[PDB]
Amino acid sequence: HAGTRRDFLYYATAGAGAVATGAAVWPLINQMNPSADVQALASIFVDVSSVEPGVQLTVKFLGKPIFIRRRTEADIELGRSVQLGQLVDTNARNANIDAGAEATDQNRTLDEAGEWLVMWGVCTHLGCVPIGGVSGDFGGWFCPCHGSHYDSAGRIRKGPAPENLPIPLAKFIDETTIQLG
Amino acid sequence: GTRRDFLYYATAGAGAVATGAAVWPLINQMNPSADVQALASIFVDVSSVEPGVQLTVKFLGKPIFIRRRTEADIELGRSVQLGQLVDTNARNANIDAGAEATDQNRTLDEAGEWLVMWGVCTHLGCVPIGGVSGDFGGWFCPCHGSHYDSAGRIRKGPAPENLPIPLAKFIDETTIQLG
Amino acid sequence: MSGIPHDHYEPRTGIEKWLHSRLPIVALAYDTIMIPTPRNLNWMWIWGVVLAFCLVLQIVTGIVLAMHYTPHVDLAFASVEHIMRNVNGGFMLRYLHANGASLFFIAVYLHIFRGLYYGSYKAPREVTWIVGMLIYLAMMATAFMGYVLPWGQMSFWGATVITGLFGAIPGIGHSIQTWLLGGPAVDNATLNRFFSLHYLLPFVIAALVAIHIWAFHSTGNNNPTGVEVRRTSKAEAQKDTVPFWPYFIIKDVFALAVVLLVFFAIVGFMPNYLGHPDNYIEANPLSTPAHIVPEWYFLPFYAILRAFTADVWVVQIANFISFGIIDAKFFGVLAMFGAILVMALVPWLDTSPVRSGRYRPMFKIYFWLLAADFVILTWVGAQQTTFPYDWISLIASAYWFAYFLVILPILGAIEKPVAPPATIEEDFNAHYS
Amino acid sequence: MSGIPHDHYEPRTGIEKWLHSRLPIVALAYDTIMIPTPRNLNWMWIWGVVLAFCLVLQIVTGIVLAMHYTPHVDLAFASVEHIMRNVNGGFMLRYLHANGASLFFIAVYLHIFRGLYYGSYKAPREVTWIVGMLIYLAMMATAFMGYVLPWGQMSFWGATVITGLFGAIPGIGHSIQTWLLGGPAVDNATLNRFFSLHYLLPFVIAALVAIHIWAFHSTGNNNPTGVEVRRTSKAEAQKDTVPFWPYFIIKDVFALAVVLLVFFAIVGFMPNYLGHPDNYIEANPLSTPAHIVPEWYFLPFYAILRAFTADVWVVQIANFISFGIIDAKFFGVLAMFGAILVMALVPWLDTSPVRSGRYRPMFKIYFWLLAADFVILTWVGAQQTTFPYDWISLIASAYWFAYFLVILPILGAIEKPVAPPATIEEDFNAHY
Amino acid sequence: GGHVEDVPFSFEGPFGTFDQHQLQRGLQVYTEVCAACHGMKFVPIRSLSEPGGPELPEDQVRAYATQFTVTDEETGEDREGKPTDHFPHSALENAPDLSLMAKARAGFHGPMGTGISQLFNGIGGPEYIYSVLTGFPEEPPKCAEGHEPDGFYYNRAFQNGSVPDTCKDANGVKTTAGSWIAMPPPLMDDLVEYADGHDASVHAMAEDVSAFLMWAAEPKLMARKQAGFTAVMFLTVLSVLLYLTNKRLWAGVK
Amino acid sequence: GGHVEDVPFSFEGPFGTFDQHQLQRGLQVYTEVCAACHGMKFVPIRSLSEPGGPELPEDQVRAYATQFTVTDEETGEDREGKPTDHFPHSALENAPDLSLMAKARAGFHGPMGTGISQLFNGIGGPEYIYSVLTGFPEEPPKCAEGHEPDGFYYNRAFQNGSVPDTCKDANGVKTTAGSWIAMPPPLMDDLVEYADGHDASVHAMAEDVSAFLMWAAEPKLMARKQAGFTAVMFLTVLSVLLYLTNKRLWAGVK
Amino acid sequence: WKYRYRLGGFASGALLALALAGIFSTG
Amino acid sequence: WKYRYRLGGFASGALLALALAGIFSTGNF
Ligand code: HEM
Ligand code: HEM
Ligand code: HEM
Ligand code: HEM
Ligand code: FES
Ligand code: FES
Repeated sequence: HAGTRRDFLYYATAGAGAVATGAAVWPLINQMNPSADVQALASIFVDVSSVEPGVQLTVKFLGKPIFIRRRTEADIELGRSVQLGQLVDTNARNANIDAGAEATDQNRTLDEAGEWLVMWGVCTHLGCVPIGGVSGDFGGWFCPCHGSHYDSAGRIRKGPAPENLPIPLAKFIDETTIQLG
Repeated sequence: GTRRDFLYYATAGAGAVATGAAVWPLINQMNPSADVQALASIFVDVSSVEPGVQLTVKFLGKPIFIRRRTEADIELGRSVQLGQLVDTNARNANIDAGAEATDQNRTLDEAGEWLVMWGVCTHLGCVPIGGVSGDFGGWFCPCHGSHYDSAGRIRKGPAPENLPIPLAKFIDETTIQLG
Repeated sequence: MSGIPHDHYEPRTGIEKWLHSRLPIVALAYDTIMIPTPRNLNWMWIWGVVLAFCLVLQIVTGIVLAMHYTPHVDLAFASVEHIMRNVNGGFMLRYLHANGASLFFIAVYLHIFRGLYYGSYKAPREVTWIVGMLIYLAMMATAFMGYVLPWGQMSFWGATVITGLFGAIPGIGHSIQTWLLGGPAVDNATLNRFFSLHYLLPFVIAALVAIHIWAFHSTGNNNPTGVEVRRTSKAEAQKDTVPFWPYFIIKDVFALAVVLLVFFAIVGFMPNYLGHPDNYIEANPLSTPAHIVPEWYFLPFYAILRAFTADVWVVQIANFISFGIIDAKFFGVLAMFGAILVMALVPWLDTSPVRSGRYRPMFKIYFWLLAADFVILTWVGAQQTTFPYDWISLIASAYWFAYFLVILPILGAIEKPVAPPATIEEDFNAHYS
Repeated sequence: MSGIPHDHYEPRTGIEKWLHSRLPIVALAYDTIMIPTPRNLNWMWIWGVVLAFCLVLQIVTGIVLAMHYTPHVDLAFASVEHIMRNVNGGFMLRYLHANGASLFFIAVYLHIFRGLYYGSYKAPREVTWIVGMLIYLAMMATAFMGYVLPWGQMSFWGATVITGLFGAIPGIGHSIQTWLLGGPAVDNATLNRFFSLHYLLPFVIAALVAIHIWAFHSTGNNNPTGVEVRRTSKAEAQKDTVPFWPYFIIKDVFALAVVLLVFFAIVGFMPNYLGHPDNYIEANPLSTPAHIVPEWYFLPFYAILRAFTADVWVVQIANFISFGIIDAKFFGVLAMFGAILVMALVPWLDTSPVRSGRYRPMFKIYFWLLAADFVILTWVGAQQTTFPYDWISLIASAYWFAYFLVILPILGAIEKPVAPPATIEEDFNAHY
Repeated sequence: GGHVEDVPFSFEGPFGTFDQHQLQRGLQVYTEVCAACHGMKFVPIRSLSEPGGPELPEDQVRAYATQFTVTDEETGEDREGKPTDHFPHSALENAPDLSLMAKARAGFHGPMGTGISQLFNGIGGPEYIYSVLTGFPEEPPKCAEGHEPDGFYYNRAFQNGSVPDTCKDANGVKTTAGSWIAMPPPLMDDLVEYADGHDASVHAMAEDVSAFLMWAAEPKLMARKQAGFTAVMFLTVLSVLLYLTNKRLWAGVK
Repeated sequence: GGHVEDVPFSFEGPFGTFDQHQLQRGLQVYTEVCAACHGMKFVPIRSLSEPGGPELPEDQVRAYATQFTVTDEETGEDREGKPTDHFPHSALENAPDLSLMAKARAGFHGPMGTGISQLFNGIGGPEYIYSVLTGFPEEPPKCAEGHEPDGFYYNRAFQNGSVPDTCKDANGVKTTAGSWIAMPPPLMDDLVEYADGHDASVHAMAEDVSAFLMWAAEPKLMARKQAGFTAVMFLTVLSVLLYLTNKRLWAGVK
Repeated sequence: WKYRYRLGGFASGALLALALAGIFSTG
Repeated sequence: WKYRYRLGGFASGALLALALAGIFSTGNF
């Protein structure tokens, strides 16, 4: 009851020093968070009428490639051939459709005819571009960095990637274009 | 015997050359790189101006002045005797190295209308402020207060030398080559 | 200092009197350089000096290269070509820095496996081992960030892969990846911060090296017998030891003059052999190369990363029991770091009282299996992730963990050691009779 | 440790004993913080802690700023505006680093003038003085090259003038100048190498600070009386001293806190007052501004440089007797460096046996003249070269040299000093 | 510039803040008048929406940006402005960039080189800008009544300009307070139609645009002052606690 | 890079050097042929006079330089090229820049990923360049004659190209040694006249450009060989003297 | 009981810094 | 006298390193 005022004071000055340190340290961490690059909103559209069947197209957005492909008949056929229970990831990653759909080549194509597939060209494992040209055992794309295989719908079939290649907010709008962003 | 320390100094010796040859490249990398060496020669030609005003042109990272002087500044009575300058050399690449700091030896033309110079203070390299600044006409260096007269000759302050005149010549009466 | 009986410094000349009475820096220098050292150290003890050279080679070439490099994505690769092409000796200075990193990492693996064999991690030396691990961690980070700076294809895609690893960490990981990148993707903010950190961390490495050197002066050096120097008297200590100057300085400087003779032969006549040719292609954020290989010293851990996939049974078990929080991605990230951590924990995992592996007849087998396994992990990291390389990668990754977590704890119970010689003097006189 | 009778560290916790038997890091830390310190120290002893603070601040903010700056002559200025404008807290971080350099030079000028007054450079302390001079020279180079990095008009024309100084050295000077520039003019080669060296030299300063701390630990601290701590016994040493932790740590941290209250007030409410508006103009190699004025901490040396024009009688003599090898340009460069050289030599120029200046009744006058003269040199540095400022700057420079080269050697031969106290204990008791 | 007019601006002093509507008025004045000659290469257009500035809605900033068109890095060709673009460079090469002009100019000096005037009055940047804008008199100084330059205009605040030799002195330096500037007198009463029905006199517009150019030079002045108060409060509390701890501690040494 | 023909270039091995004449021939072929599409944006034109390269005289390098049109990096005006300029960028948009191609490609591999083949044979970039240039056959592979991609040409060396579905094996595996490349067969017999009357076969021209492209990728290869030898000699002497010193010291304790 | 004042002191100092730097600066 | 064995050692070591690097600069093995 005597050295209680000393201890209270010595700990109060320690606590004020702690707060005065915390405020002094956080800006040195926070400066590494995004600065000008918070400008993630943008818009683009592309002339899809260039693309012949079996041809893969790329465009940039958000610092990353977006694929477009005019799918081949055989790419649609082997696409449909998969029963949902064979997939590593059963969920159709498509922000254009409502969340929680199933990956069955119908929730993963931009128009109902099944001709068009649009994706981030970005492997869901660790971000490398998966190489197309019907590469991989499953005839879709092959991730060169860790050996991750995608099929002709962009569904993950083998390797360390957790999920199907994500599909952004893309609608043709014109018979010769697709709009993105 | 002493042939011990002959060997011990020989091994010490192979060391200080190998290390001495290792240290020189870490210095020599700061000497001018081959691009900077290539910029040491340039060719250019530049055009006419009205009297009583000056131009400026970049070369070798630094300004070239071109002033067409006023009647008061082409003449100045030629009043400055060679014995009252700080620097008595012409500092002129177009004439001999024994030239004096005379008005006509400074100018490019015969009348003394045209004065071409490096815009670089001979003290420590600041640009002399022109117009008719300073207390001797001519220019004033803002960095340490050296004064140049209407002929670009050093009159007061820390600078040792008259403003150097580059290699330059008229091509037409309207234009002047620098390289 | 070390507990070994020794002569202290005495200042001889008047200037030594004048200085020593003011600042005992010559005393500290003498007391460091004159440390009594076991007579029987073999050629595996050179590597500490070679590492102390590599650190200076990298610092002085780096400081020089930083006078000419530009840390901006529009200018970086062009500035490296400017170094190679216009700067006096700039081609040599670049190849020296780039190959010198490989020299730094081969010297650390020889230094580490020396320690793992002769038991230099055992008590009282656990602190020296821990500081060594912190040094090695700082080297790994330093070299990765350095390899991003030239901004070729391999720089960009390596940075892309490796920043993704932090995105694997459940919950917090996307925030950490974004804070590393400074944005949603590898970009100019990443290059500029990696340049500043590549400048900083060599000084951290140096400051840890000073502590590590202290860590080994406070205990004294180990030796191939594992038998300590006799502290009993100066006479017995001198029978076990010689001063580090000149005997071992000249021995280690000789070995350094040979290892640099081969290093300068590589840098002169084949400097691109360790490199990956795709890093002479400018970074193309829209086109990943046909094979991303991290440079050779990272391959064993990159092998351990690739070894674990959702097809693997222990991954399926971890996935189940974690309710899918441990997916194969995060499992592989945990495995890759865990392989380094478990090497840090070796002072507590080896239960055996005998220090030198020389006298541990069963341990010798598992050690040489580990030594070969590190080579296999390095080589298998370069191959494609198809049969049989998936099996070879998995089995090698398994043995790495089995050595530290199982074999070492069991051997200290089961093994029947040979008896060491009575003292270092006996061993030395047995070889050099 | 220091030769004051003291208790050594003693490990007692299980972990303490496990560690101390392996690496005596806690013992070294304990000896460092527990050093017995003279109990009579006044407020002038705080500046060492403020200097350590400034070094830590300038390093941490520099490392952070170097993540966003670009050392290239087409992006440097733009990247500084990016820091000011887009980075989280970047405006404050940059104003902290820029004003922190002023805080750092203030704290070293007060730390130096303390050492000059109380004789802290005298035997046995000449080594800590010399290491202090190396620290100061490294600060001067570090801050100059830092101020080149924004690539504004002041950055460019400062880099021009200062590299021009090396060209003044007879014969070899042109080689050193072109080696510093990397070329015939200030350009991208200069900026990029000055960036690398500005990154490097703070760590050099740090290693010198570690040696400086070791040196004064090896002697023990000076005190306002200049009489040493009684080495005879623990009992006497404890009367002259008190342990550094907590008593002086808390005193110094208190003083630091109240000093930084003003520092953060400046950085918040008037961060541009100490700077130059002209460095917010992009560098232009074709025209020098009309306000060429160094940062303020270089102004005394810039004043000494400007004082020696070719009409100055000593310059004329030197030019004659050197047969033209010395001229007003090179004389000015030699004088501007002599001003620091002669201060480094003060341990040997001061012939007096008495340590502390407070017992030196004539020395007090010339010391306060020197402190005023250093203020005058700072102020004349900002003025134009016309009359009367040419006279004032010349007289001031002459007094700076006369103090070290004439007055200090004479006073120790002629001064009639007062008698200092018998002990630090006596002085402390007399003041309570 | 000497003898600048000490204009009271709401951002002055430690509690000072920008008037958002004065900033929007200054933006209008810049856009309609000054932007014809001058540019602002360091200002991102998106910053017009951000806190402490004009704080325009982002769709208005997007409409505003669309008035510009720029040689886009990937088209290589003229492309309408987007909020991520900066303001364009000065269209007249003679006209200085205004992104930092309110920091790159001092209005207050001395006395006698001591810097005390700046210590109380501040640097004086936007005051200098206002003084130059208001600085064109109706009549030249009459020293060169028949003799002044043709391509230049007398301004009483501007100091760096040309001077007629009849106004010049050798004995002194210069008769006149000002000098001749290349910028034509940019403002006229009601030149800009303020949709608020605010005062559109030369005086009012000159203040409004000087405040806008102050925000252009220091868009985070508000946050800087807030951080100043926060840090001062932390160090005040901690200074008092440290003082009392020191006193209690040294009272033992007594 | 596909498995190459092992061309015995004169620069190979520690004593190998560039033949100045072969470099001049390769430069001629690049000038007449490749510069239509491929740039050398990292190569400064002045390097053509540099020691250990083609070592053209300076006025001839200047004459060469003026054939290019350069958009001046400061003036914006187009002008004749100067020795201080670089070679142009690739005129054809998808043609790779050749400044580094002799380092950016490997011709030798393994076995079994061990890298020992590169240890004996080197990286093999020049041999790859030669193999591509020599790799166009007179007619396609016999498989899939009905399915060749339009605008592409079969090349025996190229491995990154497209392949017809009919030429893939069922695993998605390439049956052909080569693949289809967008580069049309560039060399043709006697396409370039060597004024000395040297062999103008496609093999000669392909070798000459491969040597020139090696010099373009490493202009200082010669200086690197010499620095190698001089360092090796210093460290040999120092090694021997240290060895003898060590032996003398350690003899004294056993 | 122990820590009655140690913990209480620490939070009393920490909170006061957080309070008086926030509210009076903001309002 | 004694010092020329030391200094002659130093010089011999010096010239031998330089001379051998000179020889290889003739490039003829
Ligand atoms: C632990 C010591 C260091 C290691 C292991 C290391 C490693 C590396 C590596 C592997 C590279 C890539 C080289 C390449 O493939 O092109 C690199 C590049 C670079 N390093 Fe370091 N480094 C070290 C110290 C330093 C220091 C102190 C600096 C000083 C700034 C530095 C400056 C640079 C620069 C500027 C580059 C980019 C230019 C280049 O590629 O040469 N390094 N570093
Ligand atoms: C910058 C890199 C390093 C340097 C410069 C360095 C330096 C040294 C030196 C000079 C020695 C004494 C000579 C010798 O035994 O070879 C030594 C010993 C040692 N090092 Fe390191 N080291 C480094 C990294 C490491 C690493 C990565 C480890 C392991 C994780 C490590 C662990 C040890 C151990 C256990 C010893 C033996 C200590 C003893 O015998 O008491 N060091 N080190
Ligand atoms: C002894 C400690 C230091 C001193 C005295 C110092 C001094 C300075 C000064 C006076 C400036 C000019 C600021 C201005 O007026 O705009 C500056 C800028 C700069 N400093 Fe330092 N500095 C120190 C440490 C560091 C370190 C260690 C780094 C690197 C990690 C660094 C990075 C920078 C950078 C990048 C700039 C330019 C960007 C800017 O203006 O903020 N500083 N420094
Ligand atoms: C990085 C800048 C510096 C730091 C961090 C630093 C640090 C210190 C510290 C902590 C002390 C002990 C406490 C005190 O006396 O205030 C001290 C004392 C001292 N310093 Fe410094 N110092 C620096 C620069 C200098 C300079 C520039 C000089 C003079 C050239 C100098 C000369 C001295 C002297 C003579 C003492 C007294 C030693 C004694 O009392 O025995 N230091 N310094
Ligand atoms: S990065 Fe895509 S497979 Fe790993
Ligand atoms: S630089 Fe011209 S007077 Fe000093």
